[PDB]
Amino acid sequence: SSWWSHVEMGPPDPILGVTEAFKRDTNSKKMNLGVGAYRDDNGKPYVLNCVRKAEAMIAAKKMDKEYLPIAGLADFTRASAELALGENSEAFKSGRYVTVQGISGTGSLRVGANFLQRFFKFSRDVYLPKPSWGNHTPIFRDAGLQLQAYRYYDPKTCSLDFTGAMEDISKIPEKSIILLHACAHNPTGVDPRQEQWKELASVVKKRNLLAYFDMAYQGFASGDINRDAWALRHFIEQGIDVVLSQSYAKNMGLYGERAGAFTVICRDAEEAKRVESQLKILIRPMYSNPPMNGARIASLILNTPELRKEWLVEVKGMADRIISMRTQLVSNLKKEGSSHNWQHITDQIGMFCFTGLKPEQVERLTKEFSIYMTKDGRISVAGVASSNVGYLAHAIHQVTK
Amino acid sequence: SSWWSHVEMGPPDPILGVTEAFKRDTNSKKMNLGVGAYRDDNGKPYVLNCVRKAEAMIAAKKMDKEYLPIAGLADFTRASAELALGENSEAFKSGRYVTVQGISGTGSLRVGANFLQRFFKFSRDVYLPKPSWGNHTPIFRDAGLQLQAYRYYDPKTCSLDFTGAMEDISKIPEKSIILLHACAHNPTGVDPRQEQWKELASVVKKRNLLAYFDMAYQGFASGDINRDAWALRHFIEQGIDVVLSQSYAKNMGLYGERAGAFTVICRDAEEAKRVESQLKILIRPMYSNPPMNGARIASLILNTPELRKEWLVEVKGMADRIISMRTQLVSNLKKEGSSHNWQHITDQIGMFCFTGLKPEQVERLTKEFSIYMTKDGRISVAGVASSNVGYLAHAIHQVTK
Ligand SMILES: Cc1ncc(COP(=O)(O)O)c(CN[C@@](C)(CC(=O)O)C(=O)O)c1O
Ligand SMILES: Cc1ncc(COP(=O)(O)O)c(CN[C@@](C)(CC(=O)O)C(=O)O)c1O
Repeated sequence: SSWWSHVEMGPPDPILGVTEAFKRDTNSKKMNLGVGAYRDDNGKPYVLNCVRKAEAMIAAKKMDKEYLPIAGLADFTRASAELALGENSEAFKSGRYVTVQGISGTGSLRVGANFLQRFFKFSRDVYLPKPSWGNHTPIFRDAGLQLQAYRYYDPKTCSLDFTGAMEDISKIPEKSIILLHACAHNPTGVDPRQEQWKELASVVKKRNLLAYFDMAYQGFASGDINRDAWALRHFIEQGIDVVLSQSYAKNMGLYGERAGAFTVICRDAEEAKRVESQLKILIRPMYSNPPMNGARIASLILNTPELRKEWLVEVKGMADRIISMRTQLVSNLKKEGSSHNWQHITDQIGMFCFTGLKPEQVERLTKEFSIYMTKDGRISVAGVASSNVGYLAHAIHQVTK
Repeated sequence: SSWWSHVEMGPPDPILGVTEAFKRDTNSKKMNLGVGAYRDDNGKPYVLNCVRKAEAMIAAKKMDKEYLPIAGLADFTRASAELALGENSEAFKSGRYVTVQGISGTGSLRVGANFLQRFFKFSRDVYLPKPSWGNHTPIFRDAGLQLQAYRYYDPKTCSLDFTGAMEDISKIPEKSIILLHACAHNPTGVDPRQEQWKELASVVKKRNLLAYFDMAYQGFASGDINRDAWALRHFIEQGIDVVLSQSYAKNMGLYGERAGAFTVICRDAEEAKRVESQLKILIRPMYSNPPMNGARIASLILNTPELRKEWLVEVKGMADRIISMRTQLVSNLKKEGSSHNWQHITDQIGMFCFTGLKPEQVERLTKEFSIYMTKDGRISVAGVASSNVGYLAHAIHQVTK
């Protein structure tokens, strides 16, 4: 008997653990369709051109490695709020906001919750869609907040259950926290329509709840970053002071570098200064200050007219590609002879596809086809190549035949 | 009344906030000697040569930016452990340890604090030395632990109060936690001498305390890495299963990059595997995975023979230079006519000087000389330049006259 004898072995991550299990498979035809990591048409990681360019300038400017402020890189931060909010935003213009650099999306979401457990006097509950990204549960629970749920998807229909959502939401106690996916919901691949959003904003505004936005995919729903912040902006413009988390891990391909942020919309700029000091007090004892490499890069790209230009054209490129993957998939499905309707493949948006497959099926994929996915039927359509789509379609078809 | 009306204004950080205040001083003669960051002789940041080289390799290698495992870059993680434990180390040759990449020493420290709060079922108390680095308090507290203290420095003599330490130490309830700075005790600069250290070990082992070592300055206390970890290694050799955080921020100047780790010393490798399992689960909903640049760099260096050579050498030169500043600083104070005994400056080791100055002096230093330092009297001797030690001498003296 020592110190950690009583420590159990916990199981691998639902999402991240799949990469592990993949990594160990010997088959030449493996497919990593678990984590949402974008592949090129060659089946290779893709590091944006504007990111490669961005580095080079960093390299060439012979930059120091001194410590950032608790809050991050002022140019990154500001540009982040601006990307989310928009330049003509009142929010932004009056600077009634506070942006804090963070360890990518997760790091932001966490910091946010931490902030919430401290300061959000009103409630301890956080409502999340049914379903939602695996990770949101732990993040919030570990932060010391309660979790709840609101209806969201209809597996029967392979679409949004707006009637249900509305019921639920409408019954959420006043001043509670409600998590909303800004765009390209994970893992569904379905977002409310502009009209439905307007509705939610009504209810949310009426019942006076807290709207926490998780935006890990700006530009990946529509391929437009603007279009993509529509709902988040509307809410703001409707008068609802939201809090939000942003990740550049995917839209800018800075997965490993960890560039993200956490934002709080306040009444006044004073309020902001205040909320800021608290968040610094909160981060410091968590990791002191944030990683500088990705922030620099992003900072550089958002703030340089020519890289921001190049950036958008590259973002559209990846969505387009994901698009061409859904398509071709569905096609290879029919050509394999699939009896079933795979419409939801092309109708869903984002990186994934929530196909409806059952567990043995997933099992089957892995085991016979060395096709990696989450046990929920969710594949990562972005990790598919022109070179492997027929195989997957094959495999999906057989295990489903 | 809004959501955040009750959010008060929080104070600036006792260490990091200084850097803020300096930033806003226009005096052409300002000196920031608050946080422990190394400057060259010209009073400028120093990017290790070895680091510029590793950089350029990562570059020419054309690497991806894909997510790193939840526990980090294996190669960095391995090297860290080896650096700390030594290559002949049983604990290391047998694999009874678990290192995980963290967000610098601070993150590392927090993860271990979180793990402890979770799995250390025998005690909630954390014993810190008097005095200790300011951030230790909050990290421990924010994690759900209780803080306690033990005697350490005796300001009347400007040295370790080994007597009281042993006393205190000897009375600590069994199975409690004991924080020990591996070397270059921040902010004191007074470390136990080997023999004393032998005597601490015995009391630690006898009362059965869990020893958590803070290892942020390897190679800054003696210029020697191995000699610097003597204590740590001794502890473990006597069979004391420690927990430990490590930073490469200083020692490799990767401040901003956020590069460190947290190691748990297990009974066996199985135990070790279990513990890790739990670590990941603890880290996943915090930040998901850690930031890759710092680790690529430290890894490339720690593992590429020539780079190691180079690195070590650069560590000597930095330690050497600090020493000369101390020496020069003391002399200048005499050349200016100081009556007081400044021996301590030279006696102390590491990055700072715990000069004894009282609050009002610190004030004057700020106000009239625009000389920045923590209010405890702590100046960072690593931040003095050939070109300003004079000035400093001058100022310290006038305020002291
Ligand atoms: C809804 C959602 N929020 C936040 C994040 C934060 O990720 P970050 O910390 O790396 O920026 C992701 C990433 N989701 C991925 C693609 C990866 C992951 O699980 O972390 C996923 O596979 O679902 C996400 O899908
Ligand atoms: C004892 C000790 N531990 C851990 C750290 C953490 O540094 P890291 O989180 O970047 O890896 C520091 C840093 N001490 C500094 C240099 C910086 C600080 O206050 O955070 C100091 O000024 O004392 C330290 O002095």
